[PDB]
Amino acid sequence: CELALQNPEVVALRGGLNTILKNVIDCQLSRINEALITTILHLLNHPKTRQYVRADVELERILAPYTDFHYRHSPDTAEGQLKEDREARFLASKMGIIATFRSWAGIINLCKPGNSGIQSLIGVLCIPNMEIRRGLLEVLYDIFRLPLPVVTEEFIEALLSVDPGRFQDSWRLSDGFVAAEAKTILPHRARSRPDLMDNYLALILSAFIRNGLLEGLVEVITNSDDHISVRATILLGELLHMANTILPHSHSHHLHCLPTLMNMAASFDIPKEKRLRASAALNCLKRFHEMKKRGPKPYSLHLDHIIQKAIATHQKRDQYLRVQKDIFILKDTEEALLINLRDSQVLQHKENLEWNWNLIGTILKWPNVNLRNYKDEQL
Amino acid sequence: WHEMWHEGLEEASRLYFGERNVKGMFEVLEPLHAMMERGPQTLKETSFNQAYGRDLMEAQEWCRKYMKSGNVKDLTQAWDLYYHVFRR
Repeated sequence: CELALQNPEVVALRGGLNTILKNVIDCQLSRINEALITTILHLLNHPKTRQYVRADVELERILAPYTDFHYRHSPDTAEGQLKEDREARFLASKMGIIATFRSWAGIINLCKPGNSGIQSLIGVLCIPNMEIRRGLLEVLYDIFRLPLPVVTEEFIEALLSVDPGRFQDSWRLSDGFVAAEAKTILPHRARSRPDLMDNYLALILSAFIRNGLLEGLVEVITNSDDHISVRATILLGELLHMANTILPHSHSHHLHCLPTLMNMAASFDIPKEKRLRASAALNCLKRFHEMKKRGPKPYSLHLDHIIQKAIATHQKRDQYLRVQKDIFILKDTEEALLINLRDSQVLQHKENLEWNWNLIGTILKWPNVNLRNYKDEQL
Repeated sequence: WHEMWHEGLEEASRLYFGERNVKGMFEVLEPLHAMMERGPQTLKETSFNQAYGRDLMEAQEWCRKYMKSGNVKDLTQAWDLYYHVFRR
């Protein structure tokens, strides 16, 4: 009764806005579009899917202002029951082009409507939105490819990761290639959640039947370990803050679950860190982030001095009850003095250096039977 | 290794862009394609593997997408990779 007369009035208003130019009737067309969006939010059951097709056909001409399309995109996110699942190609070549050109136009109303449409497409379903995800892959990659000169490019990169919750067979062409690029340029708290989400998605893909679509990301887990450690192998460069942010995110990803490094990637990551620590003094400073995960006391001494290192190790405790801790610190200081004597005995008396290098014989057998490595962590 | 790719790109680009080369460009590139079968052995050869050895074998597939018709979009990604590694 009333809905059949309200849908025909909205269709007549859309036809009058399409027949208009509309230079001087832009505000009236925007008010009519807002009234039609309010009538669609009040009732979205009359009379068929032809009104949604007419609104999708009229949405390409309403993006001229482009403030008139921001109110029409809100109506498509509220009446999206089965229109996106039936006719997805009618707006895939327009919504992605409006979302990709929103960064070049510099409109907040066009940027909020594309994000709202992406959220409404991600919250409804994921298997039926494969064509909309494939059509909007360029708009999702342009935010990660142009984040240097744009300030709003880092906002869409965080929202595109929430849409790929499953990420089984959505795109599989540029999903893992752009996920490791934004994490190496963002902050620590901004890349700690994304690397953990990518590791959880890789573990969910390995646990499911789609194990072949995530088995080739180990090199993607290697370059993030190579941008701070193996980056100074050929030429030394800094990028010191970027290396410190890449080492902390990698340490958080290794201490979160550790289901990817064990056991074919942790032995290659420990050998690369050992080769970087034995190469020069610039690449050997990344071990403190390796020490801050389980035995964290790297800020005790700022490389000054050898006599103050024992005082820093003694002040590293609380120290309310440090009876055994004082003897452990004295044993660690004596071991450091023996290592200093072995370093000063270069290079005709290197038996003590070989004794310090082979000092993990009984410690490897004691930790495999009793699981007690307090003295090894102190050394 | 990385010294010869400079003139290897500077010849193979500028012949195709200026002097209308079709089959001689593959003749210029084929000593460079007949080099990476020995494999890395040392630390510098491993640094070349972790620094550039991901797109050199793959770009030949783009050449395999060029030999059937001669499209533009099936080759300009290889030009993007070449122009990216040239500055690096």
